[PDB]
Amino acid sequence: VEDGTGLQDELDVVEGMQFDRGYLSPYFINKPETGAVELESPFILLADKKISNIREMLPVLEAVAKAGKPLLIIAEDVEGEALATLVVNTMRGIVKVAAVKAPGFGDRRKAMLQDIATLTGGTVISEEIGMELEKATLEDLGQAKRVVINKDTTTIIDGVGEEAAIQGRVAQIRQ
Amino acid sequence: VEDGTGLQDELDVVEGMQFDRGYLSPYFINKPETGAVELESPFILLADKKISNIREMLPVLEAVAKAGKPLLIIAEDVEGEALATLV
Amino acid sequence: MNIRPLHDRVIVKRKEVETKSAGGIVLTGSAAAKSTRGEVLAVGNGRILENGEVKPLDVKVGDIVIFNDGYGVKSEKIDNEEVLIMSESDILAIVEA
Amino acid sequence: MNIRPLHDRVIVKRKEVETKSAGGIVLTGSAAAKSTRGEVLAVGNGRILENGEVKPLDVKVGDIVIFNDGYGVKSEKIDNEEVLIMSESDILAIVEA
Amino acid sequence: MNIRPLHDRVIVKRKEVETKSAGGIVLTGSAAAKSTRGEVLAVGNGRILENGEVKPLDVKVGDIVIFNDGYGVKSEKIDNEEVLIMSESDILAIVEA
Amino acid sequence: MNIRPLHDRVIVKRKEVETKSAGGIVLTGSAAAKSTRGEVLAVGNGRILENGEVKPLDVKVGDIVIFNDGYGVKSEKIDNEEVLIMSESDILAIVEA
Repeated sequence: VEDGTGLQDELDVVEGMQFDRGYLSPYFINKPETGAVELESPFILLADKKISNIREMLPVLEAVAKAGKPLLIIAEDVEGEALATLVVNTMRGIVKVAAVKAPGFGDRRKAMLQDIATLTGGTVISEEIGMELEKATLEDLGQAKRVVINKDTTTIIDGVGEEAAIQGRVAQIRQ
Repeated sequence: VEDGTGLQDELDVVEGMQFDRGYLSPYFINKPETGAVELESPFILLADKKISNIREMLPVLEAVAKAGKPLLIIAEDVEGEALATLV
Repeated sequence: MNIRPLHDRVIVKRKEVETKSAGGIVLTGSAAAKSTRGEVLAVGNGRILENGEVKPLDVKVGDIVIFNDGYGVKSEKIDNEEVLIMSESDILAIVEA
Repeated sequence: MNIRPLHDRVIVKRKEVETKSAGGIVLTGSAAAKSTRGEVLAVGNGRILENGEVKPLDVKVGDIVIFNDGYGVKSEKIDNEEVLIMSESDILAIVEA
Repeated sequence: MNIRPLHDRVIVKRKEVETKSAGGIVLTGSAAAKSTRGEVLAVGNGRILENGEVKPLDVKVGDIVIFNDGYGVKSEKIDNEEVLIMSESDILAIVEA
Repeated sequence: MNIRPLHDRVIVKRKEVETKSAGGIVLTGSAAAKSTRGEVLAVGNGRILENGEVKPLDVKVGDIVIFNDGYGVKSEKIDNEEVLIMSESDILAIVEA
């Protein structure tokens, strides 16, 4: 329950996995009247660490540009090194991308990222869990129906993840 | 004796040597439903000092990998240099 | 025209700044990539080292280039064109393979 | 193709990054091991030092290598392949024993 | 086998780490003594300095050694054996007295 | 025995540590005086500089010495005797006057 200034009570039910983080760049918006970025059929990268080297991440990015499905980047710390390059690619229609900051902080963010990976049929792609990030293949990412992102809000509709794996993680969490 | 929130008293007896320290990495868990790492027939290294050089410790580690019994490392200070390599 | 090329020196354009289709695919933002590649615009003709007849310079004008950016490389805007002045020896390849 | 190999220089691949079975056994994490070993891809043909006829370079293209990583060694991605450009003298062995 | 020995270089084992009976008597703890002594495992054959016929290297393979540890000395684990690569000139003695 | 003397090098004892009758008279405390004087124990035989026949070393073994302590001078305990290894050129006199 939260204070609502409307004098009548209203109930809102969020659908699916929503984390309270917003687009890093206003330029990312592909639907200006909505004020939100809608990516239909996205792949999803759930990244480890701080990543301000498009410089290094490139061959993964090239493969996505050839593939032609939009992409979401979830990650911890991002310069204009990525965002202006992303604007150069997105706003002039070469590639279709958007990017958000990872929720909360710490190992709680890591535990949460694994839940997203299981849901999206994807992977926590991480040096510290044993992958060079730039080695990732297009199958190593997750996928889902459709995403919408605001300046406060991230919503993710309906994952590729295996249902028994998701139920297993829900049960493993229940433990 | 310790506070137990269950309204009935319960007694738990620990068996053998137990020290209150936990796995450095969640990735180490080999039994996820248990949430614990069970090593059957382990060798045990009781190490001195701070050890963030797998870099140096390697020939011991190779011998264990050939031997094929699991191993426990007890030690004072450990980087991802070991833990990611271990994962 | 400048004024003479200097002895043992070369004048090159830098080949490009940003080959902008990175991997042939992505349109890069600020790589800030100053190509180590170049194009020879002039040659110093000879080296007079060792008190001997002017040794001919290793190659010749009008090939592209690969140079080591260095203190010896000097940025001069001869006329309206940015050109780089260095010794012929500051080059690291043309085309070898 | 680049543009010419430079005089007295060599072009090599680095032999590997991480021979990943450490000791033949353990699968290493981040060693970050850049092999000092290499493979010769091109040779500079001759050295013109001492105002004398081009001294032949010490060996020849198409052998593997062992080089000293140094400021003289230069990282250049010729084409799509990372290659290293240095003087032939920056090498510390091929195969001797 | 490595790949060739380099020109003017030598390959040596380090003779020992800790001759552990200090004075012949006490069993030393951590001296950390890396012997400046060595054993020659390979030789570079010749020196081509001064634009002249390959000067023969000063001695030959299969004698023990005494070397100056230096930046020129390079630690390389050729095969499974730690070996040191340096110029023949970085050595400070074999056996003289 | 060591292993060979090196080319152009010399092996010397340091002549003394503290000539303990200072002025011939007072018994000095800690002067800490390492004598720049020495005694030649071995010689490198020849210098091969300038691509020419081994130039003979300036003098010969079995004279005392006066040397400049320097980075080139190296402290080595050959056998049980502390000895110093340097180039013959690091010496500043024998006996001249």
